[PDB]
Amino acid sequence: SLLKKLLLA
Amino acid sequence: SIPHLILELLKCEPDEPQVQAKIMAYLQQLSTFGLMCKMADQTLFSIVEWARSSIFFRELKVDDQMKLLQNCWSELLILDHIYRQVVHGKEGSIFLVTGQQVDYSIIASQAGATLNNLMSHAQELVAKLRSLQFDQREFVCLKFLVLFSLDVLENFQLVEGVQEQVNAALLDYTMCNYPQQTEKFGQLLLRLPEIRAISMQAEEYLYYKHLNGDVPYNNLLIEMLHA
Ligand SMILES: C=C(c1ccccc1)[C@@]12CC[C@@H](O)[C@@H]1CC(CCCCCC)=C2c1ccccc1
Repeated sequence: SLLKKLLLA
Repeated sequence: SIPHLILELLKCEPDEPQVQAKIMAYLQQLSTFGLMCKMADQTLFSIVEWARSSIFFRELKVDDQMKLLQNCWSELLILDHIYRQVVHGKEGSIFLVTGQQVDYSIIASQAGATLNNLMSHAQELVAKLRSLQFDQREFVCLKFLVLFSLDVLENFQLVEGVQEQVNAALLDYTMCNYPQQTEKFGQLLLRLPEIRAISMQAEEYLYYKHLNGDVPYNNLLIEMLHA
């Protein structure tokens, strides 16, 4: 998930 | 005066000139509709960072952060568009997140009949919010009310508490700063169901175009459509 990747950064 | 809670919400607002310059560069780097899919994709990146930056939101765990954003991304996109017209907008024009001013009839043609209808509905909301003297303090309050929805959680207590305190701060602000505008608080909240209906219709249209093969590669936009 790209969204999850953004929120984990 | 301005409640301290709203002052903290205003701090989370993105730097407008830097957002414009960034998305402008991306688009300058394909149908007009396709270009708008790219513009919306880039706006969603800015929206995710806004929420990520945000007081309150940054305390939720990622799973809760995903649910809220998946639930309201299109509503935030339309609300941002509407407020942009309220501030920078003029009669018969559309102002884009890139800072460009386009004639409504030209871009409405390029948008097609269906989308023009949704754009026209949004313009009606723009006109109503202008007559209500909708301002930036009220805008950031509505953004957080849309983000911290109760119709969506590992920490529902935080979400519910944020919703109740933002509502109270918005009521306090509108009553103290626009007391002659009777019931301004309620008149603002009335627009959230209207914006949400518009955003649901917008999502269904974009989802149709994607299944139809008309939405070019935009991983974030498409991922949010499949959420
Ligand atoms: C949700 C949109 C959209 C996304 C993908 C393709 C087309 C539109 C927006 C919302 C604000 C801008 O990001 C978008 C641009 C805009 C108006 C211009 C459309 C021109 C198409 C050639 C959007 C919008 C605004 C109100 C109601 C529905 C869509």
